[PDB]
Amino acid sequence: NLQTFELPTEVTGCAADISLGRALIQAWQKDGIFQIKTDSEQDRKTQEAMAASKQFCKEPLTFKSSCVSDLTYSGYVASGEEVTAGKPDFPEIFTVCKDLSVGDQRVKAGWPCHGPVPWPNNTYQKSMKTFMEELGLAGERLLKLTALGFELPINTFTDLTRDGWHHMRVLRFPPQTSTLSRGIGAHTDYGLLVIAAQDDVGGLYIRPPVEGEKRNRNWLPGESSAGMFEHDEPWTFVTPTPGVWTVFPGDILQFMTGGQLLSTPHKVKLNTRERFACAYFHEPNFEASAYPLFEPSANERIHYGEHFTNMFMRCYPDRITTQRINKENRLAHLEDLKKYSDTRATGS
Ligand SMILES: N=C(N)NOCC[C@H](N)C(=O)O
Ligand SMILES: O=C(O)CCC(=O)C(=O)O
Ligand SMILES: [Mn+2]
Repeated sequence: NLQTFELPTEVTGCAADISLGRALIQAWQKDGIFQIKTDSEQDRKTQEAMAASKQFCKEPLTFKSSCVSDLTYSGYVASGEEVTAGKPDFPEIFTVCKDLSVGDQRVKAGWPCHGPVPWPNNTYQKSMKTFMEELGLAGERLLKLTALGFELPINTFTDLTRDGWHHMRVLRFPPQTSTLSRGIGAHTDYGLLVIAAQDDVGGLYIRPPVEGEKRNRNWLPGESSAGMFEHDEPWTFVTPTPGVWTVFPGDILQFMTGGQLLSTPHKVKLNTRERFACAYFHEPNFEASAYPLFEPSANERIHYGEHFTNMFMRCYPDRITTQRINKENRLAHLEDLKKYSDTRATGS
């Protein structure tokens, strides 16, 4: 039985906010996840996004597959196209990253992963953008509360999320039709927070913290978390519950907290019916470097955009986006922009 919290609309640092942050941390440390109650507008926007997803997925495959870009990873992923731990995953997905036109300087400069969302239509665009703006408000509340719970300055995490690389995976899992029940293999997500919504069908499992269990640092190429613990208990079923979003930490929170919080491993099983879900990623700015909060002498850093780019290249080795990154050596640009960017997102 997960804990469910109502968040205040604004987080100011009062005693109630600090107390709530303590409780959020404790729930992550015990269960790996908690639920936040949605209000009528949060719920309406969730349901409108789910409905737009259902209508898009009914479109012909050739049309859905045309919603792709060789500049951004935004757009369609066919069932069986994504790889997790060397094995295909079976949802169809529409990924929404920051929507930047070719008029944006970062796109003109050829920054990896920067480009315009290949929206299927302008009603889908509006529904997803409205939903993601509401999700972002919740992400910022959660980050202020988490800072307060760790006795950190309230803006510790939000200072990294200005123009943050927030993105969302809009998912449809097919019903199980073969002997394979794997929807998505075990993995961890990459940023600060994951805020997710699901329909009534069910299929998400999460792994709580386990005393003494070593957790891979998925930001390191030699410690991918993909596939880890896939067939080992414990796995907690996330029971579909009306009127909530779930929240769990991503890789950046594990790193910054030195493992006081863990990036929650999770996986999806196919069910007897198709299943719609949306997973939202509240992320640092592409140019931000995460750092250990509790070890100021530690020199390790995570360049968030580098982590995102590495992850999406491993997910989609043959996608046109990945091919163009390799063909234009855009990973080298990524090293260049670390030192010669003009955006002012970081540095003097
Ligand atoms: N893309 C995200 N956030 N999740 O998808 C599943 C994990 C991904 N294929 C991986 O190998 O990490
Ligand atoms: O299907 C879900 O509920 C979550 C999916 C997920 O974790 C992801 O797409 O990364
Ligand atoms: Mn995930």
